[PDB]
Amino acid sequence: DSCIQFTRHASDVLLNLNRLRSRDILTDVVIVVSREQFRAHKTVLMACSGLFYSIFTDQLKCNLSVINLDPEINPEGFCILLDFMYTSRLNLREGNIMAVMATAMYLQMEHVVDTCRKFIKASE
Amino acid sequence: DSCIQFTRHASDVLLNLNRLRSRDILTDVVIVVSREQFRAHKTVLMACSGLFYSIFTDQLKCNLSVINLDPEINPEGFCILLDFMYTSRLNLREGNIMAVMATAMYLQMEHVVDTCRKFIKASE
Amino acid sequence: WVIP
Amino acid sequence: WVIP
Ligand SMILES: O=C1Cc2cc(Nc3ncncc3Cl)ccc2N1
Ligand SMILES: O=C1Cc2cc(Nc3ncncc3Cl)ccc2N1
Ligand SMILES: [Cl-]
Ligand SMILES: [Cl-]
Repeated sequence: DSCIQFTRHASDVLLNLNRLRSRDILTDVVIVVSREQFRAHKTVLMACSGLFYSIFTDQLKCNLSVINLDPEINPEGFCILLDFMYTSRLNLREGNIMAVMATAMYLQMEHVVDTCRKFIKASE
Repeated sequence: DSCIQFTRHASDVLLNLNRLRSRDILTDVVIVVSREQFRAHKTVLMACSGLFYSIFTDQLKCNLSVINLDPEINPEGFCILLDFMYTSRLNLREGNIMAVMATAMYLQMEHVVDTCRKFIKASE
Repeated sequence: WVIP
Repeated sequence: WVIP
């Protein structure tokens, strides 16, 4: 087509979605991790994670307001990844990289799994 | 902080939100324009438009599944702007610029109003 | 704004 | 990935 494109549009949309999350506006699901609860928007979770995409396209699970993650999932690793979903920023540190990579593999967040693998390989 | 950032994350999120819109997945509102109906996600509409942000933060309107726009709004102008919300791409043409600018002013989409004003000024 |  |  002959469209023009606003470079900062996608980043501005994500920034606003994160502002809605902060203020708990139109959040429609609670993700439960080892008795730690995280409110979010189903559509953002689906847009970021192969696991949530599969969960919320299921005819029965699409209607659930609570999703319980596998007990092996670390709440801090989940929190770091939820922050990444809404900001594009990943708080990757020596002390959390193993939990973050394990959580990203479970959530099916391929680009995160990739940078964790590379950061681990650099330290060996 | 000491975060790393994935450059393409925001664009990838928006691309996936548009794929959900195409497949009518988790759309939670119908926008009615001169008897033309458009399904969308409230959160994306709020992230893009000052008008929808005001509508869906209202304690009564946040719960509506149908929103009727002012009868002066042109369905094609709305369609072009809805496409822009989900893609960052604006199909601005000599034949639609007046309707697009009028719709963007009503929806409170300041960056669109700005490029329409500039494109109109160049033709005078 | 740019030409994509 | 970049340093923002
Ligand atoms: O690593 C990843 C990130 C990711 C996101 C999604 N999401 C969607 N895919 C396609 N159409 C719509 C949506 Cl919402 C699916 C798989 C994966 N895998
Ligand atoms: O031109 C524009 C575009 C736009 C978007 C919004 N959205 C939000 N603002 C702040 N926190 C959350 C959200 Cl969702 C408000 C006003 C305007 N004006
Ligand atoms: Cl990812
Ligand atoms: Cl805009």
